[PDB]
Amino acid sequence: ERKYLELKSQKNLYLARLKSAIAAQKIEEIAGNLDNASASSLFERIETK
Amino acid sequence: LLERLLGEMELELIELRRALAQTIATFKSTERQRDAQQLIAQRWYEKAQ
Ligand SMILES: Nc1ncnc2c1ncn2[C@@H]1O[C@H](COP(=O)(O)OP(=O)(O)O)[C@@H](O)[C@H]1O
Repeated sequence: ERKYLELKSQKNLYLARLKSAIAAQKIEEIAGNLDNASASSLFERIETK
Repeated sequence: LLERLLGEMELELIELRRALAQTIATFKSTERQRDAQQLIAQRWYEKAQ
């Protein structure tokens, strides 16, 4: 009983940490850096267009 | 076949125009990236100043 309670007391923290990292990664593919010029960042693709 | 060839060659000519447009676009992009790099170098020189 106590072991199960302990695991349930941490599942939420682990999920939050995973979601924050996913969103942080999803930032970069859009803008990244201003001098990125990779044609992968969505702003440079519009600029060349 | 004279008319067929003339229409096909019209298509080829507009295709060449589009290709040249893309080429000049990429040239402009490379020019901009060079300017950004020299700007960063100037910033570092000013920092050392
Ligand atoms: N610190 C940095 N400063 C400037 N540009 C960077 C930096 N790090 C990465 N880049 C940019 O990343 C680009 C390479 O991305 P790209 O090769 O298109 O991605 P992929 O490897 O998926 O094809 C380069 O054009 C470079 O300008």
